Amino acid sequence: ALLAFPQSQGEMMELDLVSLVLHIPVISIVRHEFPRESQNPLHLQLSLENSL
Amino acid sequence: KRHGSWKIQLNATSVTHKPNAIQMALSVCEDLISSQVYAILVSHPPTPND
Repeated sequence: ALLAFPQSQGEMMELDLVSLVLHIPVISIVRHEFPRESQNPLHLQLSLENSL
Repeated sequence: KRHGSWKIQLNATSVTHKPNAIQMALSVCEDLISSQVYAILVSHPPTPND
């Protein structure tokens, strides 16, 4: 499993690409839920602060 | 040319479709977003169903 704390869209895209290429589970925790239309199930985004 | 707007300038940018989904996102982000363009047209792929 991969743990990350991305802060920008580019970091999230790089993490998703790395997870897809390496075929491994990757989870990144962000302060806010960044919208993403990617259908890749190997990349997970964790919203530390959920919607009010 | 047919519009009477003076403060609005029309610029045309052409971006070919990369034949790979892995590199499609990078090409789209490097060119389309970097140009600060308004709206993006989606075109059908050459394949009948993709």
